[PDB]
Amino acid sequence: HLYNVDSTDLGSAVAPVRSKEQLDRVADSLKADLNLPGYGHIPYKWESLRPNPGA
Amino acid sequence: RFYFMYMARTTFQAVRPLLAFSVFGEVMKLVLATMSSGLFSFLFSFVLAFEVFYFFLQCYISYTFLTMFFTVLF
Ligand SMILES: CCCCCCCCCCCCCCCCCC(=O)OC[C@H](COP(=O)([O-])OCC(O)COP(=O)([O-])OC[C@@H](COC(=O)CCCCCCCCCCCCCCCCC)OC(=O)CCCCCCCCCCCCCCCCC)OC(=O)CCCCCCCCCCCCCCCCC
Ligand SMILES: CCCCCCCCCCCCCCCCCC(=O)OC[C@H](COP(=O)([O-])OCC[N+](C)(C)C)OC(=O)CCCCCCCCCCCCCCCCC
Repeated sequence: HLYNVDSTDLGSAVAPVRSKEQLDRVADSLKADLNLPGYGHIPYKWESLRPNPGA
Repeated sequence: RFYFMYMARTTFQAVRPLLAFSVFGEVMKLVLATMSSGLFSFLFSFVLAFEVFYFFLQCYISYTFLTMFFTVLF
């Protein structure tokens, strides 16, 4: 009752391990929670045979 | 009814080149307005040239049919 928590488990005692899958998971969850129509839209792209000029 | 048939045929043969020059031109203009890159433009130049040749072909056809339709014996 002294702490602002819903349960007694405050999480792991070690940081996560770098993982492409976990990153994608977190990003998808954030996108779903935001629900913003306009993410990923590209109004102008440098004209090139390469799909992503530069990056 | 023969007069109506004849006038229909004559008008179609007379407007054929106008169509080839106007509506296909509008299509080409749409393509020009939408295209930006260089490869597609290189490929579309040949379509434009083909439209030139097709217009001349339609004009020849119309000339033939019109000299057939405006030929009188007497
Ligand atoms: C007469 C002189 C000679 C004329 C010919 C010279 C041109 C030769 C090239 C021809 C090839 C063209 C390609 C056609 C396919 C479609 C692609 C395309 O065209 O897009 C390119 C570009 C548009 O690209 P974009 O829209 O951004 O889209 C995709 C990107 O282009 C591309 O996508 P990206 O961004 O991802 O690519 C990035 C990267 C990709 O490329 C690279 O990464 C590297 C490329 C370099 C390769 C180097 C060679 C490799 C050598 C290996 C061997 C080494 C050892 C051996 C050699 C040792 C050397 C000693 O960089 C490039 O893109 C390089 C493109 C270079 C464009 C050409 C530059 C020349 C402009 C015209 C100069 C005119 C001079 C005056 C003419 C005078 C006439 C009176 O458009 C043009 O380049 C137009 C070319 C027009 C040529 C005109 C020729 C003259 C005709 C005169 C007509 C009269 C009216 C003209 C008005 C003025 C009248 C006075
Ligand atoms: C029994 C009779 C039979 C009759 C048959 C009739 C069928 C053929 C009718 C087609 C007539 C089409 C001509 C009008 C379209 C061109 C308008 C024009 O001149 O634009 C201004 C042109 C182009 O101008 P421009 O594009 O440089 O810039 C100004 C253009 N304006 C003003 C429109 C903005 O003026 C010129 O300088 C042209 C000079 C070059 C010569 C071009 C003429 C040849 C191309 C047309 C041939 C069509 C006849 C083919 C017949 C084949 C028969 C075998």
